Amino acid sequence: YKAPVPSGEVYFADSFDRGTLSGWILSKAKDGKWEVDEMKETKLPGDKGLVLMSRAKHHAISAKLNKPFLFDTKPLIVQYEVNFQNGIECGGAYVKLLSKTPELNLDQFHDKTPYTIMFGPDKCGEDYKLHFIFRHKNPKTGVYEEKHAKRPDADLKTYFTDKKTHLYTLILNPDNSFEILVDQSIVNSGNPVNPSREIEDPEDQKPEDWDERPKIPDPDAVKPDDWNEDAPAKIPDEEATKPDGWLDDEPEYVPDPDAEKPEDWDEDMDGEWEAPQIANPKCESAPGCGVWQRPMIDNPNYKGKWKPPMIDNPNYQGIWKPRKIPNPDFFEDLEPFKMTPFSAIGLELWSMTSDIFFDNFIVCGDRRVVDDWANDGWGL
Ligand SMILES: [Ca+2]
Repeated sequence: YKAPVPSGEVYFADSFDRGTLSGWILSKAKDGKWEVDEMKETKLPGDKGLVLMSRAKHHAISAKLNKPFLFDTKPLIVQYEVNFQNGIECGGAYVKLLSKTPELNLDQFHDKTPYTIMFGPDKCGEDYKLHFIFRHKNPKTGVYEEKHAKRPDADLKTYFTDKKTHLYTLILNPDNSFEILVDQSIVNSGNPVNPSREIEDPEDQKPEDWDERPKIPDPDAVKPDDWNEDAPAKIPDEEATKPDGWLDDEPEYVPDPDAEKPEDWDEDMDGEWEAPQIANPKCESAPGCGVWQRPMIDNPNYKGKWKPPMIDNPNYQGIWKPRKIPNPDFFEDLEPFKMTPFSAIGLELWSMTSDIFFDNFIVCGDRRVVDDWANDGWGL
């Protein structure tokens, strides 16, 4: 079967139902490429999606929205689906909402291209992350400070290994609060962080007389006389004896009969050749070779080193700290949701394995209009 058609407005939605990555722009900045076929071993004869396919760096692809999404009297809703068909070792398959600007040379989709929000799955080695970041404009320095969003309560792993297509929803209400419904289940929610507070005088110094040492050695207890601290942990076994067929003259190891410093070697500093030692064979059929070593047994009188007991330090003036002195770059927490608008949705992804499946890219402001395209697309 198949169907999924827009309900209300658009902002951006793409189902690749047409069948082509018609309408997407490979970067040119500076690799891997993309295609739009069915799912590997599908189960839906018709739903093909934009799919990564390499190991190089799909650092590319993006597309212009249908209309600049501004952050005012409508919340933001973005949602797509991915599915690491070959499971991800270490890579990312999150979306990037390219900010608005006069001429947005997409084709030049650089890496430090300004975006407004980043969002989606990423997991390297064994971290399993589902991001959501929204760069805030330092309303003073004017610096673009990317404010993250705490992890979710729920392990994610499964979503990256069950080689089965999952869905990601992102909703940011002007409230300045959110949640990250993934496969319908809101796995995360909320409402560094934009405004600040103070700072400490980096010109303050932990004085030397300031003791931050909880416990200390009881200056009373003293190393006992029997505690000979110079006694080794090992002393020879005078009970032992040197086997008889032992070869005192036969040299432990011998220089290998392949001793040839490659005519590619530069003693001048490729080091200073030395023929690897082999292993004098004469010894193979012998008790031992070269200088004998009377085996060591443990040592009865070994002790260690004076272990004076620890005791609280009557003067441990708690761990010292800089004397908090005012906030110059002190800014403010407006209605954050009023972040710079974006005009494109792109994907600069590192990755590792191929066959990553992307699809149903949809971006609307209404929740229903989005909840439908969902049960329409993914729901199928
Ligand atoms: Ca599709």
